[PDB]
This record gives sequence, C-alpha cells and structure tokens, in this order.
Amino acid sequence: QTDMSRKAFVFPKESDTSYVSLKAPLTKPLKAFTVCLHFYTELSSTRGYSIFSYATKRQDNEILIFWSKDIGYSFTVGGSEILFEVPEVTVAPVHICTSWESASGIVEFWVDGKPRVRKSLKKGYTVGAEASIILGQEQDSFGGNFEGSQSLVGDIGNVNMWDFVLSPDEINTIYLGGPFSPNVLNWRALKYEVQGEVFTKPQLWP
Amino acid sequence: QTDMSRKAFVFPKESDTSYVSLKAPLTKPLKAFTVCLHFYTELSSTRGYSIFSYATKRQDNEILIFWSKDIGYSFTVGGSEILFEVPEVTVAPVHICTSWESASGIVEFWVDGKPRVRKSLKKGYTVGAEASIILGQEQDSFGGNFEGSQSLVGDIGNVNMWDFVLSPDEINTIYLGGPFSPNVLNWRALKYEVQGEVFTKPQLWP
Amino acid sequence: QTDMSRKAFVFPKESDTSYVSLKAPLTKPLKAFTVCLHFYTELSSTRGYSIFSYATKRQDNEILIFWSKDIGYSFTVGGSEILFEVPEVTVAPVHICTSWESASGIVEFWVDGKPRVRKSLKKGYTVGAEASIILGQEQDSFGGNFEGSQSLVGDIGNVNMWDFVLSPDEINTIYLGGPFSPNVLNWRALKYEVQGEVFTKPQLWP
Amino acid sequence: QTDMSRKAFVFPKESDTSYVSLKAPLTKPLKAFTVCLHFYTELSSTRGYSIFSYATKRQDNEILIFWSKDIGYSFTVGGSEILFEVPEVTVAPVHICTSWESASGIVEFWVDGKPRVRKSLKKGYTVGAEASIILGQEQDSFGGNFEGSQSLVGDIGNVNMWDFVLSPDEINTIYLGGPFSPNVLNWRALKYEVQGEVFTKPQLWP
Amino acid sequence: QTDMSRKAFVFPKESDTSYVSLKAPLTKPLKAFTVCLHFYTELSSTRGYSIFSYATKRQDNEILIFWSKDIGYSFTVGGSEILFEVPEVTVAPVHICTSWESASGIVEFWVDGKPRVRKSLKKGYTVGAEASIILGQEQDSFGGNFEGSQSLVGDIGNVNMWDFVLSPDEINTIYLGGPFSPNVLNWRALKYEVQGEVFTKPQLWP
Amino acid sequence: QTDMSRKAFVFPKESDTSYVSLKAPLTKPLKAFTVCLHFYTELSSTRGYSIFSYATKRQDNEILIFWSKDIGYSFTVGGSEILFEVPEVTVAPVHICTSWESASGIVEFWVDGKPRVRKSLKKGYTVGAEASIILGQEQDSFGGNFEGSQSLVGDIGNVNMWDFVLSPDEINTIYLGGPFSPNVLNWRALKYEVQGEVFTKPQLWP
Amino acid sequence: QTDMSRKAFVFPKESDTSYVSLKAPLTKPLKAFTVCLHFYTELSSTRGYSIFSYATKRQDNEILIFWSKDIGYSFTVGGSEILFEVPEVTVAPVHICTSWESASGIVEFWVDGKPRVRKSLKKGYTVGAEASIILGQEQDSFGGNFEGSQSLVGDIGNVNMWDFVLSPDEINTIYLGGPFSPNVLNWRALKYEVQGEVFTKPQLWP
Amino acid sequence: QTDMSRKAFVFPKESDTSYVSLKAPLTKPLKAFTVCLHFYTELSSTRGYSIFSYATKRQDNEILIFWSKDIGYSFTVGGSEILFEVPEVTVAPVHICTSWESASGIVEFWVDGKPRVRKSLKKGYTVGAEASIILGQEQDSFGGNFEGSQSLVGDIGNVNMWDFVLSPDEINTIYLGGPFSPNVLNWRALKYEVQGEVFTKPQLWP
Amino acid sequence: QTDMSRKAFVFPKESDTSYVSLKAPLTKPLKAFTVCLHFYTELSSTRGYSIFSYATKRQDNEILIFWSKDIGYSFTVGGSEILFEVPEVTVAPVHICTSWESASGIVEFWVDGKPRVRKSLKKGYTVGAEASIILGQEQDSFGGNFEGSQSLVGDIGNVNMWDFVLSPDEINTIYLGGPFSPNVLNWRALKYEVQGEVFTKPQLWP
Ligand SMILES: [Ca+2]
Ligand SMILES: [Ca+2]
Ligand SMILES: [Ca+2]
Ligand SMILES: [Ca+2]
Ligand SMILES: [Ca+2]
Ligand SMILES: [Ca+2]
Ligand SMILES: [Ca+2]
Ligand SMILES: [Ca+2]
Ligand SMILES: [Ca+2]
Ligand SMILES: [Ca+2]
Ligand SMILES: [Ca+2]
Ligand SMILES: [Ca+2]
Ligand SMILES: [Ca+2]
Ligand SMILES: [Ca+2]
Ligand SMILES: [Ca+2]
Ligand SMILES: [Ca+2]
Ligand SMILES: [Ca+2]
Ligand SMILES: [Ca+2]
Repeated sequence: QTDMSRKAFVFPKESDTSYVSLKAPLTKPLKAFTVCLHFYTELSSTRGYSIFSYATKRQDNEILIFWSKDIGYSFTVGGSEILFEVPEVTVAPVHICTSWESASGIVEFWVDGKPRVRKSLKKGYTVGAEASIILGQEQDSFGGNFEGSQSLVGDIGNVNMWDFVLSPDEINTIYLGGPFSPNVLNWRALKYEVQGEVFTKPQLWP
Repeated sequence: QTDMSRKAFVFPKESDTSYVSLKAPLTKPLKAFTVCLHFYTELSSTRGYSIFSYATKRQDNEILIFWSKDIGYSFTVGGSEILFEVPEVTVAPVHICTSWESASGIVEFWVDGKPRVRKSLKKGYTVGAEASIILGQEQDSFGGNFEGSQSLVGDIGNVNMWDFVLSPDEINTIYLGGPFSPNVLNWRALKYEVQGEVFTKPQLWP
Repeated sequence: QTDMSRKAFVFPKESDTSYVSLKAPLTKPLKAFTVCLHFYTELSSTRGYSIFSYATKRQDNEILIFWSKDIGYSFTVGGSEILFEVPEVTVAPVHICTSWESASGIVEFWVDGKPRVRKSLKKGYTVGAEASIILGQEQDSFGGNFEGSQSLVGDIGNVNMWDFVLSPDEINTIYLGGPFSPNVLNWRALKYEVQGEVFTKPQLWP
Repeated sequence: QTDMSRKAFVFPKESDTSYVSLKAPLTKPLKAFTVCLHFYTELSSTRGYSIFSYATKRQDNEILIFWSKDIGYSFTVGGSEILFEVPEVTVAPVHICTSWESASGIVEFWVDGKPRVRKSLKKGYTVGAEASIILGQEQDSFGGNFEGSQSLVGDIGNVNMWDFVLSPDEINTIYLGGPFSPNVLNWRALKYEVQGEVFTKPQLWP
Repeated sequence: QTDMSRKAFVFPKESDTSYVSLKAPLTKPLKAFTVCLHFYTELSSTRGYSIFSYATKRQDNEILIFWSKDIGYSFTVGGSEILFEVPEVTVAPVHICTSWESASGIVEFWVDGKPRVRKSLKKGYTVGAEASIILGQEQDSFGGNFEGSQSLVGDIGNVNMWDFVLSPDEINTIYLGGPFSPNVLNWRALKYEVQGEVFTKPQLWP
Repeated sequence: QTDMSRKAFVFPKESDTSYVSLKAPLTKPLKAFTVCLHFYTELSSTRGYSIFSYATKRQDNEILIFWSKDIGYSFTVGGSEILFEVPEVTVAPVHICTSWESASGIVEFWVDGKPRVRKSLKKGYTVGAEASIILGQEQDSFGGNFEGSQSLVGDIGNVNMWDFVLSPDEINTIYLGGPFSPNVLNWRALKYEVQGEVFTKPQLWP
Repeated sequence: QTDMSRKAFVFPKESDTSYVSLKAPLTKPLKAFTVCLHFYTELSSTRGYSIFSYATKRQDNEILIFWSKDIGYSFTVGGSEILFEVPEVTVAPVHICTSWESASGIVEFWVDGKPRVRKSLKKGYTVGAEASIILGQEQDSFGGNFEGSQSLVGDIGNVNMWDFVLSPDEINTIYLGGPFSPNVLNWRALKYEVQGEVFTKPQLWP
Repeated sequence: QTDMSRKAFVFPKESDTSYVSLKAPLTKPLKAFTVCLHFYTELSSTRGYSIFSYATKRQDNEILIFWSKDIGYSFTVGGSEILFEVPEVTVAPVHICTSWESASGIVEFWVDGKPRVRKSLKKGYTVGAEASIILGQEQDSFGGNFEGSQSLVGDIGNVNMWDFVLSPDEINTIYLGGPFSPNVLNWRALKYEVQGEVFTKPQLWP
Repeated sequence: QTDMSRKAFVFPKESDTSYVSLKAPLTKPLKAFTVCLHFYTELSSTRGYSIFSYATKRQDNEILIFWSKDIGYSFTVGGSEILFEVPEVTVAPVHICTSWESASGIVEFWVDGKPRVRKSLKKGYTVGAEASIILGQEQDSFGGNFEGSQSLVGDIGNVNMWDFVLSPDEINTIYLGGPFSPNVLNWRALKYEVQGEVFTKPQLWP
C-alpha cells in the first residue's frame, strides 16, 4: 500500500493504452458506497470521458462516473444511468463525491462541496464485490476493451471510497480537507497497478 | 411526535403517490398565519410543483404555495392567487417564509432572508381549521386527487407554522437560525404520516 | 380578551404592592387541573418566592406553586404540601407545568419538558371555583396580605390553565410550542387586572 | 407628534383612493431643501409612479419625485423637470436623498448612498410654504386629482425633510443610520392623515 | 466617518492615556438607549475595568458599563448602579447588549445572546445629550481623569448604540449578525479620535 | 391480555399493600431468562427498593432486581446476590435489561443501553416455573410479607421477560423499543392483578 | 482456524486457572510488532491485571500489557517497563493498540483511537518468536505460575497482532473497524486453546 | 528541500544533544513574523521545555516559545518575555500560532484555533536574519549550550514561518488545514539537519 | 549581474529593432526547465507577440512562449507546438510560469497562480544549452531576423529560469514572491544587453 498523498496520475495524451487499476480489499458485496475524487481535464467541451470505472464480471458498468458531452455527469449503477446535468462548465479542477444506497436507491452527487438534488437509482440492487476499478479508461469487459474516445486526458487523484453513505457534514470535511478514513479505497493506502503512459506528479490543485 | 431537526423528507421520484401528511390539532380557524420551510428541487426550470398544500373540505387550495414554471412562486389563499415573479431561478436550496393577515389581507414573502413587496390577498377571509396539510403533492380533494405532474421532486424541511404574522425581526432570526417556537406546526415536534416513496435523510442545507 | 402572546409581566423591584390578578371564567369546582407557566427570576439562590398563587375564601393556599430556598419547588393544594427537590439551579428562564387530579391525588410536576416522579396529594379533595388568582405575590387572604419577602422579582408569562390533566404529549407540545387551547386560564385571551409597579414587555424567552 | 420609527406605510393595491397626507409645520418659503425616504415597489418595470409629491395651490408639481418607466427618476421643482437615468433597476428596497438649492439651482440626487452628478434646476426659484404633501399618489390639484396609473404600490417610509442641503457626510449618516434631526418633516415626530386602504406595518428594510 | 467593519481597537498595555473618543452629534436627550459591543480581555480575573464610559459635564458616570472583579458586570445610569453577577467567567470574547428605558427604568442585559433578568434603574431619569464617549478608560471628569487601574486591556469593537430599547428579536438578529441600523453610534459610520497607544486590527471574534 | 403500551403502573405513596402481580404463561423451568423494564423513582438516594420481585414457593428471592442504597443494583438468583455498583446516580427514568444463563451462570446487566461487565452467578441452577411475580413490593413469602421500607414508590413499565438470553443486538432493539416478541411476560399482552393504591397512567418516559 | 468475529472470551470469575492460550504461526524473531485488542473489566479501580502476556522460554515478560492500579497501562518489552499514566478511569470497554520497533525503540500506545506520546523502550532488542501468548493471566513461566491477583476478570477480544508497526492511518482503520490483515495473530483466523472457566459469548462492545 | 508533510520529529528521550536545526533562506531582517507548529509532549505537567528556539549571534533568545511549568506558554522576543497563562493543561496534541509585529509590538498567540488576547512586546524592535533555528533544545549560544532540563521530549511538526502577521482568517485556514504558502520556513519544503538521537515518524495528530 | 528588482524593460513602440538579450551562464544541456515572467501589453486584442524566445543554432524556436491571436498562449519546444486556449482576456499584467521535462514531455503552464492542465510535448527531446534568449522580439535566426508584427509592445520583467520543473508549491511561492533562487536565469542577478528603443522603469505591477 502506497501513500499517494499530494500526487496525481497524469494521463497527458489521448490513448486507449494508458490506465491505472486500483485494487480493493472488498470482502463484502456493497449495499451502499461513497466515492470521492479530484480530476482536472479540458476535455469537457470537446468530448465525454470516463471519470471512474467500476466493473464486475456480470456488468462492465457496475459503478461508472462519466462526463457526457453537452449534458454533464452521467452516474450509473448496475447499468441504470442518472444525469446530473451541468449547463456551464469551466476549466478548473473539480472535486466530486457520489453516494448510493440500496435500501432507498438515493443517489447523492456533490460537486465542489455543493450537493445536487437527491435522485433515485437501482433501489434494492447490490453491487458485486469482485470488481475491476480503472482510472483513465472506460472498460467494457471486466478488465479491458477500452475506447480511446472515452479515455481521460489530464489529472485524477484523491480517489477515496467508503462502503457507506457519508453524511453531508462528513463530505464537507472531505471537501475542506478535514481528517477521514476511507474503508474500501484509500488514497493514503492505495494498492494500484500502472499500465501504459501514466505519470505520477505533484497535484496541481490545492 | 418526532424531532425532525436536521432531517428532511426526500421525494426522489416523480409520482402521484409519495406524500407526507402533517397533523395540526388546530382548534381556532386562522385569521393569520406564517409558514416557513426549506426546499430543494431542480424542477424549477422543467415544470411547476406544489411546495406546501393546505386544504379544507370546502376548498382544496385553502393555502397553497406553488412554483409556476417560468413565472415563480404562486401563493393562493381561499383559492385566490397572487404571483411573485422570479425571472432568474438558480439551483440551490431556497428558504421561504410567507405570511398572510386577514385584517389587512397583506401577504409577506421572504426568500433566502430577503422580503418581497407586500401584496394584498383575501382581506377579511378566514382559513378553515379542519385542514389537510400535504407535502410533496398538490391536492384537489380534502386528502387526495394528486397530480404527478405537480409533485415535488427533491427535498422539503424545516416546515414551521404560526397562527400570526411574524415581524421581520423574527423572520431574520428564523433565517439566521435563532431560536423560535412555532405554535401551529413544529419541525421539532412534528406529527406526520408517510405514504409512497418518501425517505428521512440528513438535510443537505446548513 | 387581550392576547398576551410574546408578552410577559415584569416585576422589576421587590415590593408587596406589585401584582396582577387573573380572572378565571370558572364556576364548576375543579376535580382536576393543569397549570403551566414560564418564569424567570434571579431570586432562586437568594430567597423563596411565589410563582403561582390561587386562593379561595376558605383557603389562601388552595393552589400554590412556590420556590423554597435551597430546597426547590413547593407544590401545595388545599393547604397540604409536597416538595420536588432541585439540588442545582441555573440562571436561565424555566418553564413548568403541574397537574393535579382529585380521583388519584397524583401530582405531576414538569420542568423544561422533563417530568418529575409522580407524587400523591389530597386525593378526593376539590379546588374551589371562586378564586383569587394572583401573580407576583403570595396571598394569605382572598386578594391580600402579601409579603414582600415572598414576591416574585422578574418575569412571568405564558400562564395557561386547564381543568383537566394534560397528557405527556400535550405537555411536550406546550413546552415546544405547538397548538393548544386552555379552558380555565388562557394567555391568548387573558382577563387580568394590574396593580402597582408592573410592566408588560416582550418576553425574553423564545 | 407621532413616532413612526421602524414603521412603513403600505399601499398594497393600485388605486387613486389610497394616500397619506403629511403636515409640515413650515412657515418660511423654502430656499433649499433635502428630502430622504425609503420606498419599495415592484412597479418600476411596469409603469411610473409618484414617490413624493409636494404640491401648492399655484403649482401641483412644486416638488415631485417620480419614477418614469424605463427612464428612471424624474426630479422636478416648480414644474421644471430633470432626469437621473437608471439603466439597470433591481427589485430591492431603495433609499433616496434629494437636495435642491435655489442659490445655485444645484440638484443632488442620491441612491443607496451613491451620488448622481449634480445638475442645475430652477436657480433663483422659491418653493411655496403653503403646501400639500402626499405619499402614494400624484396630485394635480392642491389635494386631489389623483390617478391610479401614478399611484405607488408597495412601501414608503423614513420620510425626512430639511430646509437645507445636507452635506455628503450627513447624507451618509442618513443612509447608514446615525443621528439626525429634520426640521421640515420628521418621521419620528410625524403629523399625517390616512385616507383609503393604507396600512402601517413594520418596515421590511433595516 | 470610517467603516470599522471587521476591525477592533486594540489596547495592548495598561495605561492611563490610551483611549478612543467616540463622537455623536446627538441633539435630543436620551429617554432610552441600547448599547451593544464585543470586547475581549484577560483582566476579568485580575481586576475591574471600564467597558463603556459615557460622561456629561454634570455626571461622569451617566452611562457606564463596568466589570467588577469577582462580582460581574456593573451597569449604571446617572450614577445609580446595578449588578449582573457572573460567577463563572471564561477567557473568550464576549458580546453584550444593554438597554435602559426611562419610562419604566427597566434595564435589560444580554450576554452572548442570553438575556439576564430585567431589573429597575433610574426610572424617570433622562440621559444628557452633550456627552463624552470613551473606550478603554473610565472617566471621572468630562473627557479626562482616567485611572490606569480601571483601563481596558485587550480588544473592543462592533460598538453600536440606539436611542431606543431593541426588542429581543432585534437583539437576536444583532448577535447572529443580521442586518441592523444603529441610530446613535454606528460602527460602520464611526467618527472617533484616538489618543495614545491604540491600534486598529482585524477582529479576533467572528 | 391487556395492551399496556404507553402505560405505566404508578405507585405514588409508600405502602406495604400497593402491588401488582403479573401472571406468566410459563411451563418449563427457566434455564435462562432476560427481564427488561423501565422504572422511575426518587428513592435511589434515600433507601433501597424492589424493582422486580420473582418468588417461587421454595425461594422468595428466586429472581430479585433490587436497588440497595449507596451501592446500586443488587441482582440475585436462587437467593445468591451479585452487585452492579453505581457510584453516581441521577434522577431520570432508567431502562434496564438483565440476563442469566444456567449453562454458564453468566449474568448480563444493562443500564440505559450500556452493558455492565458480565459476572458469574448460579451456574447449573434452575429457576422454578411456579412463580409469583410482583411489582412494587419485595415478597418474603410466596406472595406476601411485604415491607414499606422496600416498596417501589414511583413508576414501572415496559416489563418484558424472555426465557432465553437476548443477544446485545436484540437488547439494543429493546432499548430503542423496536419490534420484539417476549414469551414469558409481555407488556403488550399482559395478564395482571392490581391490589391497593396503584394507578395506570401514560408513561412519563418517551 | 476459528473466525472469532463478534465473539469475546469471557472470564467471569477471579481464578488462577482460567486462561486461553493463543498459537502464533510465526518463526521469524520480531524486530517490530503491533498488538491491538478490546477488553472490558471493572478491576481497574480495585487492582492491576494482565491484559496481554507474551512469554518466551527465556523471558516471561517478553511482551506484557499490564494495568497498574492507580497508575495506568504498564507496557514492557524484554522485561523493561514503561508507563502510560491514566489519572481517571471510566468503566467502559476500551480499545488499545501498542507498537514497538527495535530500530528506534519507539513505543506507540493508543487508547480508543487517541495516541499517547511516543516513548523509548528496548532499542536494538529482538523478541523471540518461540512464544506462549496467554489471555486472562500473567505467566511467570513459559505456560504457568499464574497469579489470581493478576488475572483478567471480564472480557477480551478482537486480539490482532502484526510483526510491523502499523501507521496511524492503519490504526485509525483498526479502531473504526475497517479492513486489515494481521500476520502474526488474527482474530478472524484464531488458533487457540481454552483452560478452566472461560466462555465464548457475543461481544458487548460495537 | 525535503517534503516533511505528515511527518514529525520524535525526541523520545531526554538529552542535551538531540535537536533538529532548521535553516531559513532569510536575508532581510524581520520586522514581523508568524510561527505555527504542532507539538505533543507529556512534560507539560512535569517541567518546562523549549518549543521553538531562534537565536542570533547577539541574542540567544531572539525568538523563544517556551512552556514554563505551572505558568504556561512563555513567548519572548529580543530577550523580553510575555506570559500567556494556561491554568489547566491536558495531554493532547496542541497546535499553536504566534505573531509579532514591530510597528505595534502586538503579539498574537493562538492555541487550537482560539486567540489569546493581544499583548505588547518589543515595539520598534527588529529580528536578525543571521539566525540559528533549533527544535528540541533551548539554546544559550548561537548553535549550542543546550540543557537537558529544557529539552523537548516528544513530537514536533508542521513548523511553518512567515515574515508577516497572518490575519485571523489565514490562521483559521492554517488550523483547519486549508492551503497556505509560508515564506520563511516551510514544512513542505524544509531545509534541516538532524543531530543526535532523533527520529522522523508519521505524525500522530491528523 | 544586475539586481533588476522592482524594474522592468519597457518596449513602448512597435519595432523590429528593440530587444534585450539575456545571457545564461549555462553549460549543461537542458533536460528540463521552468521559466516565469510578468508581462503587460494591449496587443492581446490586436495581434500575436513573442513573450519569450529561446533559440539555439539548430533551432530558432527551441523554446518560445507566444501569444497567438484569438487562440491564447502558444508554447513550443524544439519547434513542436501546443496551445493553451484562452477564450476570455483581461487587459492587466499577467504572471505566467511554464515548465517542461524531457523524461515525460509533460508541460505545465500556469497563469496568475492557476494551473492549466498538464500536456505532453517533445518526450525524450533535449534542449540545447548554447542559445540566444531575446525579450521583445521573435527571432528567426540565431540572433536576428526579427518581425515587428511579432514584437512585444509594453512591459516584460521578473524573467527567472530554472533547469528543473518547479513543484506547484515552488511556483506558488514565485507568484506570491516568496524567496527563490533561479539557477539558469535570475532576475536578481541578470546578465543582459539592450538594443534599440528599450527603457528600464519601475514595474507597474505589484
Ligand atoms: Ca465504453
Ligand atoms: Ca462500459
Ligand atoms: Ca388543488
Ligand atoms: Ca392539482
Ligand atoms: Ca399562604
Ligand atoms: Ca404568606
Ligand atoms: Ca397626475
Ligand atoms: Ca401633478
Ligand atoms: Ca467615573
Ligand atoms: Ca474612575
Ligand atoms: Ca424484604
Ligand atoms: Ca424475600
Ligand atoms: Ca512475569
Ligand atoms: Ca507474576
Ligand atoms: Ca536562552
Ligand atoms: Ca537555557
Ligand atoms: Ca523563429
Ligand atoms: Ca517569425
């Protein structure tokens, strides 16, 4: 487990080969989760891109966070998709947190510390534990079949995951940088494998 | 009775069946009132929605606070309506307080701590005591006849009601989160009944 | 009827002449009652004081709520007395309710929404209907013989009286603020007479 | 003398009936004046309205402060007009102070503490002392000939008048709140008569 | 007139010479007032200090707010004094408001948004308008005769004064930082002169 | 069976004759049990009192939960005593659960949802099924020989009994009042007999 | 291998014969370790007790965690002792982690997620791996010479051991119960042997 | 430059030889500064210790932050001292910030985000740039003459220095851990030398 | 070597002859660099201009920073170009820092302390040490062939160059003006030669 504090993966070219695969000690199938990350890309006005790709062997889009061009953030669980439309997008680094819960299907999407309206997705589902988590690519088989037109170009980091819905006050601390302890995926205790053109650099954002 | 402090009702799907009914053991009919609430919805650019629906057996729109698409807040008492145009609407949680006084018919509207101009409505009327108070739906009968195209989708909370017109100083206190004692409807002491897909969650707003 | 909402009687000096007399439209003898009031004084560590003095021509302490120095609340009906010991007192406004029922002699005493243990007093007694109800003084005859060392110095308000025992849920709504209608003594519809140095001011408490 | 402090006149419906007439003690003719007031209305996008209408039997527009649609503040003295163009107008309470000095004809117009450029009007004129001062209406005769399309709808208050030009420092105190003593017309010592549907309510602005 | 917003006067050493003199062009003598301020000092356990000194040529203690060691706040008008005993005192900035009304003599005292019990002082008195208002020192003559053993050491700011008794709602607004307009002494519109070692610094309190 | 839900037995006087006897549908001898209740009394600092008195014809203290002054909860099974000492006691309603298992003699004691340390008592013993269960008194014969100095004065309710050790999770749901189904003694299906001055009143605790 | 998840060893009586012996699948002598556990006991105010006794055939206090009465946690490695003093003790379940590194000799001690100051012990030592690990007793030979005056009475569980110093992040995840993999001694894969009066019960603590 | 982020120096034993020497790229003499650090020690109950020692060849205590037993923090500049008395000290990590300004001599002292009252020290002085900055020891000559009785035993970290007084908002960001850029001494870009028995470890505090 | 602190080269006319030539005492070929500068120009609306032209004998655009009209900053290394689109412009002094690194080709570009996204250029290239560095012109031979339509009109200063990629923290200090030491090209130790109409004046930007 490597401490990635202050460091980001840099995907500086559009390619289908550059990815990092993140390994989770996930012994339990998820009835709920939170995932937070920073990313920074100019693609938003050019095309869509994968922000966070989680696949199980049953389902290649088991959790996917996707920027869809001229629409905004696609969020999907279990192949069902919900849109958090963003009309005005700016070239600045952006922090997101996204939370889903099976018991209600309530999705919380948060951008730069501001909540979106809570929406319903995949009530009663469960996310499988045996999963491939990939940054930089959108995967259509378990660990592969990326499309370069869906790759990330630029930076991603502070990828942190919990198997529970963070409260709003917790997510506020995350955005401010208060202390927290992720229990599914910890940027401060990252297990990862790097493939292709990916560089680790000091994070650009504060 | 339940202390809903820091909690909101989440209405995460469009439906004709999700609602909460709030009980007031109100004895005297209302010659005046104030109602204050937080709500959060993205619908404001899509369609109209009921924020706060108070009906009596004579009158289904006995007090109704309604967002009307491309206009703003619609306020009606005893079935008569006045409008507070909102030319720019922005996706953020909004606090509103509204007061009506029979003796003058003056309606007061405050949004996020700012008053609208005092308008006149239903001078000399009296609001019936035997009431059905419904959140998340607009009712066209005493306890029913909802239209799904008028449901609230999103959050409503801090619902407080007084049988008198609050002064501006009091309303400033409410918005700042000073202490107060609502004497008709009280979030700290709420008696309510839930139907359909409705969930109690930590409030998104401070 | 005068609506005393948000107003309190202020007794800002020690005297034996400042009092207010409250006129009850009461003619049936009380087989039970609840009396609730809010009050605020600095005397509690200095000396005892009358909170609520109800006298009948046969009995000057027919209902008396009395603070007794370094003891607590003294509650007495028909001259008999019981104590609700209070080992620590804090300088904040205090709201009390107390209920007595002849059919059981059970006294309930409630301070700031917390019940005291139920105690037995004057089972089968009756409280006279023709009463002199006085605030600010303790009376040893029908409307007179006040002692300045027993006067309330400070504020008293929200004085409500019922000829029946309120349930705990009702007492909770009294404390928190919700709707209620007293049928013996109503703050919203008070009949009172002021004598001496007494002022009506905005209540300090919410 | 009536203290209207913290109170406003409310004109909640369009009519020619609703007006209030203010009585100045003024004996001397005015060689200079300042008039300051708070008003709040949503009409500014819809039609013109009279803000302040000092009239004399010789001259119905002896001093008139008038909102002209899509133009701004019409300021006229002795029937001669000047405009302070306002290209962007926003629905919020607005404080104005206006000064006229005969010895130079200089008009100072101030809005929310910002000066407009000084303009020349009626140099060497004199404003008649025997005057009818009306709020809520524009008068074309010494006490009448109102027109509904010129009536104020909304709130007006803090109407103070001096027979001299306040300095910028003084006007800054008027806007921010400090101590001042008007000698022609004092809101804290006002003589007025109400006609029609006009109400006195707590001012919405600080 | 300086906008002292977010600034405080810092009195960092004991002296008989560091003071600021606050200028009010007050014409009417005061039948009532409210004064509110923040201050911060460690002296409270060591010795008494003047918080707010208002003197006339007739009366050096016309308004004085004083800390008395091991007693608490001393409030005096016209030389007559009342105490608001503070048995536990903590090393933090403290906001106070205090109100006096001649007509009743009622003194209100508020500390960090909690009211003290209303007390009586100098009923029927009138506070002189020609006044010397000094922060940091205690006057024994008009503008002079300071005692270093009574000087404030530390910070004072947000000094606002009204010539009327603020309601509890208003004071709650003040303490919460709601908008308000002081009509005697305005921190946003302060005219003052500084003598000796006194500095303007960013306020330590929110 | 009477549904005692929301009701408590009230023992408002010290007496040797006020008691209720609860009838158990028990048939097997108890090799284990759990007993849970709320009670409320002021005696704790004044004298001991019997909380729960279970006697078989062989053994008057076959299960006894007893408060002993200056010590705490006496728990006895088969006549043998262990103490869960309580140095700091506060006058508030207290919930307890206590469990015993013959297979190990482990006693679990729980106060207000917090476990005491597990202690050992009467391993291999058997509790008789023919039992007089009495609330309000300590019985020294099968159903009698009460003592005034050991009577409960105050309120006892939610008396539930299981013939097995509840897990911590179950006891947590009991403390939260969740769905639970007792099978030796059931408040929601209570067979009982009332003797002397005992009253049924709404429970004071939530 | 037994998964002891949610279970604790209960030592419910004082004895010198009740112990559980834990078998470590280890051969490498330890240059560093971390040990974590929950325990719950009332002894702390009565006497000291062994929490964790690790003995090699040369050294019976090779690692020992010992509560020292009125002092606190004794920690000793290779027979050298350090104390982490705890002046006041609450009767509650307590989680501790302690780490030692030979290279620096730094001892970390953590109670309920709060670190003690790092201290030095046995720099350059090495702990033998051919070790007997006993819970419930202090051992003065490789498997015996227990003293009942040093036995644990109560509960001990979640006993996990690493041959490396856990980071503060990892320890936070232990205390929060996140995922972790012990490599010397694992509660989820415990190999153990029970002697005397010891029971396996559901853990009382979360 | 070494990024010490999340690392602390550990001084686990008392010695007169363990220190870290910090080098500032500072060439202009300081007219103002801010010093912020975390430290963690148990010595505070037991003896005094140096926290931060800044010497110039003319002046061994040109800046000294010192804990003096029973007194509290000693802050000295140019060899003059002021005390920030601390009556009760608890064993927890403490963050401090301290500021000095020549022009006023105002010292700000901040503990765990709470400001002390501003004090005066060395008005008009200046601090030399030819300086030796040592952690862990108190120095009485430019680089040496330590005392073991004044050494820090424990952890020190997050040492940042500015040549200007940080505003209260800035210091609040430092305490919260918002982004900041030092310009004299920078933990993220630290130039230091380690001497004696000292270790670098992950910081125990968040 | 001249200390140019607070000074700037002023190019007050368009010409093909005004330039200043900067000499780097550089011996190693540059595997990486950072260049930071301030410039101020009106040209941005009107035509492109050379900000910083670095040419080796092989390559007249070995490093060039160029404003390209309507596009933004052209950055080119070894004659290959990447664009940082700037769709909105303000006529103000602008600080840029740009870094390149052969080992990845990653270019960083920073404007007024805000990073652009990292882009790849000239991976594995090497930049010749023996170069002419010209401010005010674009150079198409080694030291000449300037085009007036590409000259800088206005101000250039604070030109600092490093042969390594500054971290974000460092670049932040550069923008804030924290202390730094450039090892290729140092404004505070500049070797330069001036040709044509160029002046040195106090820098307009702070
Ligand atoms: Ca795909
Ligand atoms: Ca896919
Ligand atoms: Ca309807
Ligand atoms: Ca409808
Ligand atoms: Ca009496
Ligand atoms: Ca008496
Ligand atoms: Ca007209
Ligand atoms: Ca006219
Ligand atoms: Ca004096
Ligand atoms: Ca004096
Ligand atoms: Ca007995
Ligand atoms: Ca017995
Ligand atoms: Ca041993
Ligand atoms: Ca031993
Ligand atoms: Ca020294
Ligand atoms: Ca020394
Ligand atoms: Ca070229
Ligand atoms: Ca060219």
